[PDB]
Amino acid sequence: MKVVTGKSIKEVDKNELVNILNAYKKVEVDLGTGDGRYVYKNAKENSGTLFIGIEPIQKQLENYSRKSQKENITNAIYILGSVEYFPDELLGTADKLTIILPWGSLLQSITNPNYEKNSLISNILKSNGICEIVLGYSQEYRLELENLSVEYLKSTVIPIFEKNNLHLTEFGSLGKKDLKPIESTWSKKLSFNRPLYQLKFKKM
Repeated sequence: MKVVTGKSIKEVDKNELVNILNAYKKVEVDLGTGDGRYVYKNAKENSGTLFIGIEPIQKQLENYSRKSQKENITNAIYILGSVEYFPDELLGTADKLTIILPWGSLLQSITNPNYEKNSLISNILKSNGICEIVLGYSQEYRLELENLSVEYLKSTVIPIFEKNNLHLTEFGSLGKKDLKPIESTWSKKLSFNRPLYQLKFKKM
C-alpha cells in the first residue's frame, strides 16, 4: 500500500505494516476526513491507538501527514485508497472504523445500495469492532433524523444498516466539542439547521 508523507508516497508492504500494527493495543481506520485533520487530532489525544486515514487524492493528505511527521505524531498514518482501490493490507485490522460521509461510493444510496461495495465496512473491522458513521455532510442532507421517532428508527434506520451487517448501538447529535477534530472552527466557510449526527454500530 502507498503511505503519504507530505508531497511523497512510499510503499509499505503487509509485513512492514504488521510490525506497525502489533505495536498498538487499538487500531482505528478513519474514512472521509477531508484532509486528515481528524487523524492528527485524535492521534495527539490517544497515544495508545494507531489512527489510519485513507483518501484517494494525494494532495488531500499532504498537509496533515507532513505535520504529523514533523511533530513526531507517530501513531498517525495516511494512506492512498478508495472503495474501488482499497488496500488489502488493511482488511481485518480495525478495532474501530469511523466513516465521515461522503467517502466516494460508500453508502452512497439508501434506495439502491451496492451491498457488494458496502461489504467493505464489515471487512475492515475485526470481529468485535465498532463502526461510527457521522451523517449530515453529504449533498443529500435521505434519512430524516431531525425528529427521530421509534417507528422511523425501527422501520427505516435500523434495517438500512442491518442490510450492511451493522447493528445500531448508539445514535445522537454531534456537538461543537465533537466537530473540532473533524473541522477547523475558524476557517472561512459559507454562512447559512445544519445538524450533524453520530451513529455507532457493532457487527451483526
